[PDB]
Amino acid sequence: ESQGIERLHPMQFDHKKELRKLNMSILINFLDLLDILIRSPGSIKREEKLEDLKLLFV
Amino acid sequence: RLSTLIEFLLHRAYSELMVLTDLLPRKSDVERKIEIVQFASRTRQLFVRLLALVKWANDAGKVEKCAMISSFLDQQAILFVDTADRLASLA
Amino acid sequence: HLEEHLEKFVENIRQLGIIVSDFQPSSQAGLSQKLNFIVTGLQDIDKCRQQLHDITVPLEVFEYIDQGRNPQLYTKECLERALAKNEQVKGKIDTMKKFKSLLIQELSKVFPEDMAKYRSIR
Repeated sequence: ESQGIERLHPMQFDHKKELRKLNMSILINFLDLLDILIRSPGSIKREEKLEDLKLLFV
Repeated sequence: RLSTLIEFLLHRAYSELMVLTDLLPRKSDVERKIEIVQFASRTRQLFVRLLALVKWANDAGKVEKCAMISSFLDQQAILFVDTADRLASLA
Repeated sequence: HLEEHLEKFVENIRQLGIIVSDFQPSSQAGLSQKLNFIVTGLQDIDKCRQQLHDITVPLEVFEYIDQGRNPQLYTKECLERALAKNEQVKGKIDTMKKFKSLLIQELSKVFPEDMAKYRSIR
């Protein structure tokens, strides 16, 4: 998690820590989707956040 | 665009005037009736075209505004559908 | 406002010539042809004036013109589409709000760190 991609998950790799990281990523993705739908679709941070969350889960 | 129809109408009017003015001494009653029916049809078509032109000129800027609004709504709907499909495929 | 008055006068003259020539016209019926040519020229001038702005004329405009009706039906359809789009946007916003509320509840019931972050840090 600390090499190859952005470092988000710590060295603990706990089940609760992974669940909290996934929840934070889902909240960020929801905020980005709401901002894109409300203001303008010129924001593509939602797909990047989803890919980062998928990589962290993997 | 408009040039094609303008030229067609000009050619039709020229042919009609040449047929009605040069050979006027060789026209029958049925020919006169057919010419009157053609003139009435042309007048109805011209009235419809004038009504359409008036409806387009009285709402020329409004037509552009409505087209822009419809395009923006369609783009927003397409972006929403694409985002939903991407989320469904990722989840 | 001289083009519309002239167009109306030409239309009235053409109607009067058609109503007067309902009998057997032996003379040269040039008045009807002149009125039709004047009306066509006025329509062409109005079309050129409307196209001088160089707007993006789509294929639907020509189709609705050839259909034989006015653009008022298209305006009503666009208004209905705008109302439906507003309703769909409201429904999507309500669904997003419900999803956000459910996510916040799941966070509060799972990990209070993310809830505290979203409530005070953000």
